[PDB]
Amino acid sequence: MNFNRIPTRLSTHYVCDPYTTLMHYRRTFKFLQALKAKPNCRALCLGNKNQVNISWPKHFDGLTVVTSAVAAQSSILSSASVYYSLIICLDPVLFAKHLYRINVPVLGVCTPREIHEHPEILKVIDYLLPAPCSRTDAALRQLLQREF
Amino acid sequence: MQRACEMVVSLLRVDALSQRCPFHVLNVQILDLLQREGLIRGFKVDGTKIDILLKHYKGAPVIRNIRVVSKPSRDIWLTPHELKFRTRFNTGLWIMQTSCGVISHRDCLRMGIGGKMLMAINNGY
Amino acid sequence: FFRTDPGFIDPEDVLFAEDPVRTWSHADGGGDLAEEVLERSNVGMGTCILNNASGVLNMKGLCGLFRKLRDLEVNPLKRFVVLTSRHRHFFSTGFDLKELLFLAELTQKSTEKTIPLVALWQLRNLCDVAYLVHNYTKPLIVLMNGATAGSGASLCCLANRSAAYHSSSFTCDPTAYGWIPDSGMSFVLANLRGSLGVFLALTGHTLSGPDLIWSGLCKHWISPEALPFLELTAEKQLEVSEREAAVLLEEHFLDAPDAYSLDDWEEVIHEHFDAPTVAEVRARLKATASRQSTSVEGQLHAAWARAVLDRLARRSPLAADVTFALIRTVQQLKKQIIQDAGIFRSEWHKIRRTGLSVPFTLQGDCRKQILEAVEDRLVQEALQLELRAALRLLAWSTDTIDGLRSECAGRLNPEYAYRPQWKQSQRFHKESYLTPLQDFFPTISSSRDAASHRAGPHISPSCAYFFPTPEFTVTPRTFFPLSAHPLIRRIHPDFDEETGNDHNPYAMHKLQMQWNHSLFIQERMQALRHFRNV
Amino acid sequence: RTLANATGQKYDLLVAPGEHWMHWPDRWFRPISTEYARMLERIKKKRPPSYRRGFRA
Amino acid sequence: PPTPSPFPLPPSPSPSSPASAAAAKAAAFAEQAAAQTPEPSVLVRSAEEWIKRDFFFPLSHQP
Amino acid sequence: QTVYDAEKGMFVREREGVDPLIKLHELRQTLLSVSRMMSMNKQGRVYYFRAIVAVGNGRGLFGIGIAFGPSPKEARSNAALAAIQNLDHIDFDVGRTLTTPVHGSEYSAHVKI
RNA sequence: GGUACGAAGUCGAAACAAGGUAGUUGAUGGUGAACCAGUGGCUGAACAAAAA
RNA sequence: UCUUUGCCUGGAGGUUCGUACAGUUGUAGGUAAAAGGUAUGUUAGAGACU
RNA sequence: AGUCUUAAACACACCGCUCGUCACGUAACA
Repeated sequence: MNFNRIPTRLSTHYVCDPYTTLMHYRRTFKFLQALKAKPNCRALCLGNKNQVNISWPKHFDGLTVVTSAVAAQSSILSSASVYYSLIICLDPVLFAKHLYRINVPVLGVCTPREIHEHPEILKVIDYLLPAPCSRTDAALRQLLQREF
Repeated sequence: MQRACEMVVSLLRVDALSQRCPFHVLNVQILDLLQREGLIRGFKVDGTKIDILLKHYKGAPVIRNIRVVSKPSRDIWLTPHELKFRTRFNTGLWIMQTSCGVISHRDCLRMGIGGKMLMAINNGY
Repeated sequence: FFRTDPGFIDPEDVLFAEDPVRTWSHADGGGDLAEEVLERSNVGMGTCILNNASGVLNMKGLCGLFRKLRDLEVNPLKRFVVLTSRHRHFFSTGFDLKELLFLAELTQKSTEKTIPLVALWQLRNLCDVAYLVHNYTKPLIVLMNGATAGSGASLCCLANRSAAYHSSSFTCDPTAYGWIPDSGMSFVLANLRGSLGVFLALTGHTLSGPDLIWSGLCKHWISPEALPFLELTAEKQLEVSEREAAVLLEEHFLDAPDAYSLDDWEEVIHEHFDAPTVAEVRARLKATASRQSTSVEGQLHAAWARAVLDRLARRSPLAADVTFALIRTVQQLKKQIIQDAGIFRSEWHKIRRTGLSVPFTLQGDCRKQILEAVEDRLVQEALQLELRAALRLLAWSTDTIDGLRSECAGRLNPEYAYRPQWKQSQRFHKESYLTPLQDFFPTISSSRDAASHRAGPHISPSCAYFFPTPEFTVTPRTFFPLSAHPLIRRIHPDFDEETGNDHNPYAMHKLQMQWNHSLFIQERMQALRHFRNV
Repeated sequence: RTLANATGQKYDLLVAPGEHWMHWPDRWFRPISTEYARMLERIKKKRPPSYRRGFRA
Repeated sequence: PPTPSPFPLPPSPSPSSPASAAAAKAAAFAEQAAAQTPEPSVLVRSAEEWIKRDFFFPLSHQP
Repeated sequence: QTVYDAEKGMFVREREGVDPLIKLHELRQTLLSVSRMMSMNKQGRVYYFRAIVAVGNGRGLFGIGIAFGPSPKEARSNAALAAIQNLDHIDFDVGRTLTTPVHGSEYSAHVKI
C-alpha cells in the first residue's frame, strides 16, 4: 500500500530519446577509433564498490590518501592526467566534485533518472553515452561487450 | 507604455526555453528590431499573450543585461548631437522611438532626427 | 499480458505524442503566420520554411525565397542552408494552373498575339531560382515531407543534397494538363538511369517510398526528426574547419531498404521507349499488345502494353510531342559532350560516386570537378530551350485553355471535372519550337533578327527596360557581403580602385526593381482592368 | 568580439584590422588541385577565357 | 561640392509586422529629400518652428 | 616525487596534491592580507592565523584561494594551494580592448573598471 | 521640581537562567530606594503534555 | 521589470468660549560605540542516561 | 561524578554582569 501524494505532471526525458541514441554512438565511435590508432594509449575504468559483477584489482594507480584535517574538497584524481588518457566513469553522481576541473576526457554513463534529478553532471561529462534499461552499470556494460 | 516595461522580466531568464508576454501593439514592433540583430530566435502571438523564444550559446544566454531608461512616469529625450556623447565606445543596443517608426540608435544618428531612448540591451554602465 | 507479446503497446509512448507541424509555430517577424517564406534566427544555420494556404508557389513566394536564400548564402557564418515545408501532406506545387489560365486568355485575345509584360515577368523568375539551388556554393539540405503534385519537385531534385523518406511521393503528369514542365524539370528527368524520365512523363507514373532514392531522383534518406535536432547542436560547427563540417553532417543519413517495384520492368521501358519519334513508338506498343501471349514472361508483357496505351489516348497529342522533343534533345547532348573528351564506361561510374561522398585524396578531388563542369553546362542548355517552347506554345496552341480550366474546376470536386476532346494529331517539324529569339533594333541587313524568328510572335515595347533580350542569360552574382565604410570596401574581392565602390549603382538599380512585389501588383492590376473592361 | 559576432551574425569588426574574423575565403573551392592528366578534358567543356580584369596573375 | 548618395528601394516582401512596414516605407522617402533640400538661414523662421522641425523631420545634409 | 628547475637546481615537491601537468614556473602570487582570529577553549585562548593569496597567470587566468594555518608563514602557503586548484578561464578580447565597462557588487561594495 | 558630567561613601539584590517563585506594555492605586497588587493585549514563553 | 500613498536618518536631553481653542522630533551642558547575528567556550537550585 | 540536549545581556567567563534612593563638587537651558 501507499499513503503518499500521487504525482500528476509527467516530465519527459529528451537526453535519452530513442532517436538521440543514434548520433550518440556514431559520434563516440569516431573519437575512440582515432585514439586507438596512436601508440601507447591507456584508459581508466572507474566504478563503484557495489559493482560486484565487474572485477577490480587490489592497487589503483593515481589514488591519493588524505586525512580529515585540511581536506576542503581535496582532488583525489589530481595526478591521473599523466599516465592515463581516457577515463570511463560509471557513477558520475558520486564522482562529481573531483572531475569538475579534470584535464582528461570523461566518458560518463549515467541514467535518465539521475540526469533529470542531477543535471550538474552534464558539465563534467564530455561525451555522453546512453544506457539501455538504465538499472545497473555492472551488468549493463557486460552485455554490450559480449554481444553475439 | 506600462506593458512595454514588463517584457524585460520575462525575456531575462537563464533556465528557460520560452516565456509568455502580454499582447500589445507597441510590444510587437519592439520584437522585430531585436530579431534583426540576432537576439531573439522567434516569437508568436498566441492571442491574449505572446510566446517568445530564448536564444542560448554555450549555456549562457545571448542577453545578459537589460536597462530600462524610459518609464511611464516621465520621458527621456536627447538631441542628435547629445546621443553620440551618451553612446560611445560600446556595443550596446539602444531602442530609439522616432517620428518615422521605431529604429535603433545607429540609424537615429544617421538621419539626425531627435529620437527617444526607450530601453538598453547588452549595455554596461 | 507480457512485454514480449506481438500486440503490446507501451502506454507512455502514446502519451508523449506531438504534432510535427506545430514544431514550426515560431517564425520570423509577424505574429500572424501568413508569409510565404519564414526564417528562424540560428547560430551557424539558416532555416527556411515554406508555409502557404495550399502550397501555391506564386510570384510572391519566389520574391521572398530569392532574398532569403541570397541573404543566408552570402553570410560566411551560415556554412549550409536547410529547406523544408509546413503544409500537411503537400509540398511546393510549383506555379499552380490557376495562374496560367489568366496568362493564356490575355495573350490570345489580341490578333497580333503580343505577349504582355506580366506573362514574361513571371516565367523568367522561375529560371532564376532553379539555377541558384543547383549552383549553390554551400550544401543545401532539403526533405520532401509532403506529397508533390505536378511539376513541383524542382526545389528538391536540383538541390545540392536531396533527401527523401517514407512520407514522400513523386507525381508528374504534364501531358494531362497540356503544359510543358517548367522550373528546369527536364534536366533531372534526362539524367535518370536509362529512359526512365520519358516513361514517367508521358504516362505519369507515381512513385513513393524508397523507390525515389533508388531511381536516382534523391541521394539521401534523412528522417524528419533530424532537422529539429540540428538547431540544438549548431554551435560546435564553427570550431572545426570547412572540410570537417561536412563529415559531421553525415551522421544523420541512414541506410536504404531493399525494395524496388521496377527491378525487372526497367529493361522493358528502355527497349520500348527508344524511338526518336513519337509516332514510331506508337506502333511498337501496339505490336506488343497483339503479340501471341505465351509462356509466363509473355503474359506480363501483353498486359503491360494494353494498359499503357489506354492512358496515352486520354491526353493531348500535341503536348506529348513538345515534351518528348525537348527531353530527348538535351539527353543527346550528354552523349556527345562527354564522349568527345575520351571517357570510358568504367571511368564515368567513379565520377558519379563523387557527389555521394566528400573527396579527401587528390585523385578523388579532381573527379568532382568534372561532374560539376558538365552539370553546369547541361542545366544552362535545358533552361534556355525550356523557355523557348513555353512562350511559343502559349501563343499558338489553343487547346491549352480548355485543359487549364478542366483541372482547375476539378480540384474542388470531381463532378466539375470534364475531359476535353483536345485536338486531332497532326505532323509537325518539331524544330520551330526551339528557335532562338532576340530583340535587336539593327535591321539594315534585310530584317536580320526581326524580333522572335522572322515572323513569330513579338514582345511588348515595355519589355525593353529590365530585360534587353528575351533569351535567358546568367548574371554574375556576387559571393561576398557589401559594406559602406571605406576600410571594409577594400577587403571585398570585387572592388575597383578607379571608383572606390564595390558595386555598380546602375546595374544594381535594375536588379532591385525586378524583385519587387509592390511594383508587380500595380502592373498586374492595370492589365486586369483593361481585359475586364475591354 | 568572437562571442558577440557568433550570436549577433552581424558586422562586429574593430577599427584597425579589416574583416579578420568574418572574412572566410574559400580555400577548398578556388585553390583546388588540378593535374595535367585531366586538365585537357575540362578545356573543351568550360567557358573559353575572354576577359580582362587581372594584370598581376 | 556635395555628393548625394543613392538610396536603395525598400523591400516589398518585408518580414516585419504591418505596423512597422508602413513606417519604414515612409521613412525611406524622407531621407531622399533630406540630402537634396538645402535649408535657409536661421533668421528666416521663428525659433519655435526650428524645434518642431527637428523632432518631425530629419536633418538636411546641406546646412 | 621531485621536479628539476635547471637554473636553480634544487629538489621541489611535485604532486603534493597539485597537478603535475601544470607548469609552476609560469604563475605569480600576490599577498592580500594576513588576518588573525581568536579561539576560546577550557583553559585560555587559542590564536590561528589566516591569509588570502590570489594565484593566476597574467595572460588569461585568474584565481583566489583562502585557507588557514597555525603560523603566518604556513597560512600563506596553504592559502596559495586553493588558488591553484580553483583556476578559472576568462573571456578577454584578442585585441586588448573591452567592449563595455562592467560593474560589480556583493553587499556595500562597487568595483567599476 | 527635573536633567548632564567627574569622583565616590552608605542603604538594598530589581534585570540575566522557572530561584525576586514569567515579564515588558496601555490606563489607575500604593510604597524611603529595585518598583508592587488587579484587568486587557503580545512573546521578546519556561516546565509539563493522547492510540482501540 | 512598472504605477501611486505614507514614514526614518549614530546613540542621547529640556524651569518651579481666554487655567480656553489650535499646534509641536529638531536652535543645548555632554559622548565614540549603541546594536542584528553563524560558531566556540563557560554557567545554569534546567531535562535524560553509562 | 562523566557525557548528551536546550537557554544565556557573561567571554580578565558567576569572586561574572548590572540597577535604584540619599550625601558632596563643577555647569547649560535661568
